[PDB]
Amino acid sequence: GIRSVADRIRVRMARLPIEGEEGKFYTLVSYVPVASFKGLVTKTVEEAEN
Amino acid sequence: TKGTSCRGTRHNKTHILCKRCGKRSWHLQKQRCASCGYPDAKMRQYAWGYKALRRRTQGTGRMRHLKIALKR
Amino acid sequence: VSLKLQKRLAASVLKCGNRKVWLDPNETPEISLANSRKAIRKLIKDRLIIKKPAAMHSRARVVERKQAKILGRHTGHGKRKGTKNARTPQKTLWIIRMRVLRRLLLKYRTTGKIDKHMYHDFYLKVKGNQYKNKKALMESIFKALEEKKL
Amino acid sequence: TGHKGFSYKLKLGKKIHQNRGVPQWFRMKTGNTINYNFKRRHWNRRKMGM
RNA sequence: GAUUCACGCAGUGUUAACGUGCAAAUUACUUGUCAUAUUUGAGUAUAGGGGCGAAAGACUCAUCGAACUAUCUAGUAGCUGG
RNA sequence: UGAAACUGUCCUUAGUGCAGAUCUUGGUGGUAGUAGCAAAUACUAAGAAGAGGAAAAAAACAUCUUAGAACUGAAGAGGAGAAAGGUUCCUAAACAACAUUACUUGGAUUAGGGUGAAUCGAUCCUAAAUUACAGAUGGAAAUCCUUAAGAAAAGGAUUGAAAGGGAAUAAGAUUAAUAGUUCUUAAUCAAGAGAAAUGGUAACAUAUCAUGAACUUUAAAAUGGAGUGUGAAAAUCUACGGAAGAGUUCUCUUUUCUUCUUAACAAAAGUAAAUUCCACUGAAAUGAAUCAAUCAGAGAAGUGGAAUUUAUUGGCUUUGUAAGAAAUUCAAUGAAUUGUGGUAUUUUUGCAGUCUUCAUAAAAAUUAAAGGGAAUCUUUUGCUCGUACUAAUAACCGCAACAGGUCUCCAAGAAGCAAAAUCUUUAGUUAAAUAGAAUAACGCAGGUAAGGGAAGUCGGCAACAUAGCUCUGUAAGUUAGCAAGAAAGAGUAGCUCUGGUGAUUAUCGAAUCAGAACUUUAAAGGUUAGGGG
RNA sequence: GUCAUCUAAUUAGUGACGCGCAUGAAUGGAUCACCGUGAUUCCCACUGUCCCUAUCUGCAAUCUAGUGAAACCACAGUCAA
RNA sequence: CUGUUGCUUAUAGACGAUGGCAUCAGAAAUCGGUGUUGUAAGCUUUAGAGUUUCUUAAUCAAUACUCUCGGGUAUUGAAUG
Repeated sequence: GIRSVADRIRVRMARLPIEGEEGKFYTLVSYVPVASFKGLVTKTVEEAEN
Repeated sequence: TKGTSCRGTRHNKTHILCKRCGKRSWHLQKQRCASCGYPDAKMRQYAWGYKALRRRTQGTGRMRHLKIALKR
Repeated sequence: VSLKLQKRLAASVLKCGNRKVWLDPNETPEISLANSRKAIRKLIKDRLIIKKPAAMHSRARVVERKQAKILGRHTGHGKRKGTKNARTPQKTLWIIRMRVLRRLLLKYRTTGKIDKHMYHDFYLKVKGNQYKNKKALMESIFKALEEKKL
Repeated sequence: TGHKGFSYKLKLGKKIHQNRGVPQWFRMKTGNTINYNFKRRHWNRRKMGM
């Protein structure tokens, strides 16, 4: 609801080129649910897979 | 409550359009017209109402059958 | 494009409210061309306009409370709010009581258990608030019939 | 009201007819000063007293 | 023509809010009342030295110790301003 | 600068000289980019259209769709009417002005479209009341009279109600908007046209039947309120047997949720409740009966009948209507099903008697019957007018999209005595005089507090405090009815059990009361809810 | 007013006395049970009324983007005598 | 040089102002310390009054035992890294 939000939230922000113009960039913040926030640090996610 | 509140119940007409003068002056309960003096045969005119005489009288209308008679 | 006309038209064909109508969020150009009830009817059959189901209202919580209260789980002193006469009307307890007591005296008279003079005397005793329950009256009738043969 | 007399409705209809403006071709006559109809009213702006 | 609660209604108090206001009399809580001397719609009747009033000179279209409107009327002013 | 009239001298004439009159009319400043645009819980994300979210966060972005979160809480911010409004209704284009920002939005601009009746109302009747010819009065305009004055009207003139009376229509579907009005199907009503009957003891009964004039009478239309009991339908709840679809499913859940329907008008398999009459017989040892009553030798109870009412025929189930409709699913227009109950609550609707009045709680149009005895199925038509829309925190009255005012109909779940406060479902809406940042003083609204406890103050003003239910107990005074919920004291939760209150011959069903162990944070108090003497 | 009483303290309240400026009998005299959003006094309980103020929340107020009035105004605006 | 600007900046603050740092800037988690509350969810103690149902296995059962000095929160105006 509007009165309560989670104490901690884990997000995944991904900088991507804009589909219209490739020279422009935009962010896409997504939700990554976790069982607990213990031991979770700032992890940089580079997939780099075929 | 004699001002704004008391105006809410005003939805009952006192005067409606009259048949001889066409004005909304026909009193429904009194069964007479305040302006042209209905069913009374003589038209309602008063000397104190001199402006009321120059608003509806001879010459203020089409004069359909008298314009020819005086021209003739 | 404002789809107000199609939302209102669909709600009348679907015989529901405007809150129960679902228009496809990706096929807006197809829906916006439906400018008549006949056009909406085809869109409904093509599953582009569906009727939302009503929100579920479960009675499981209420059923449990009635089941527990049948065993007298919550009907304590601290959960009673109305007066004694309000919860159980005192007048209707009396209406029921001699609808039961007088039904027994009519059955006994018709079965030959008691005669008219005995039945009449017990009728005024029943009306006089003498027997609290059916068992109390049956005991008196049985007890009084033994003095008949003595 | 929903219920009305026959004469009252015709005088109601004429009030609709007279709530119009000057046609464009009339405004293009030579020496024309009539551009607007100052006998105009709107239902929420002025009651016609009838 | 008992005691109370409710839909409603009123207007006891805060002499609260507002007081170039939501409003030319309203809002919030509190209080009183909430069917027979009750509440209420429409129709109809009563008109200005008149009407109506469980009576406050109260009400009679925001106008009342005598309504509104037009004429007498450019009423009169030993008084005030120019 | 301006682009067609004007000037000097002498006499004559005057609407002849303005800084004021709270002067009149018009225009414009400081105030001032200031006071303000703060009642009605609230919006967020993605996409679409659009010139109209850009950017060194310019922290906010109108409209529409989806998702999340919410509010009105069914005496609604729902669905419909009367008055009032009058085109505000629908669609499309378009946004100069208006809705205290903005607007692609609009109850705003432009242009078209939209209101279908033999059955709904007006039209018809009269109520309070109102108005005519003749007559009476008056100087006068005019007033009186409404059947009394009349050579007027078998009998008394006109108007007066879209809430009083009243011939007759329902279901489904359809429109961008009208629908008891259109389409399909199915009916109904009115005005036409083509010596004169039986049956039952009786109450009374017979697909029109089975003649019935003048005249007269009776009845209906047509009549207060309260409270109690009860029949029936609907809604809600629930038991049983399933069919179809949806939700949950790592922890379980034979689980939770939704649909399983039916009109007007008629028919008569089966079968109810209540009241009033009829035949037999004659009641006392008086009976019969209700929740209460109440009734009987001018005649009870019992048996057997008759009639009326019970939202159309005849009340309920059932039937034609009629499943072909509609609802829920499945498939790519075509297929599946649509039992039976309840000794529960509410609403509606009748019925039965009781109470109450120094109150007794309308009339006519229109219809039927009686007394009387004068006389000898088919088909046609059904005219005039209203019909759109709001009915209100935006269409009505208040100068307005004003927190004011304005008559009604339908009405779910929880909980509780309760149509109370609080939460939710169907329906509606998220906008309703603009937002963002910071979180100073003084404010408006809601609060808390150490020790003391009215010492404040004109004054316990404002706030605090008591508060539901059960048991015990209750003073002086008194018009003997009251005071009285006087005052005062005790109990209340959860879990597991036990017993009482019925119907039919072991099963079936209702919440209500009382009691006992055990446990805990020791229990009316989330909301609602008397301070006392 | 004088006497009791209420309080530590009574121009207040209650109860008495009465040649009462100027009470008094349907201009009604006396008497109150029940009732009263009527006026006055005293007790218990409770509390920010107060000793004596502290602190919390929402809305504004502050600043900003858009929008944007009004009363008032002879001219104006530092003091002492 | 100074000012704007950034750290949604503080020892400051209505707004300005004022104070600090600005590439060895800053911010962020996470980790340890330090605090607040009182023993989380799952399975076990026949904990356990009792009623069911086999028949002397189960089931349901307020509350209570072990795991548990547990779990959750902790700058937001806390303090290391």
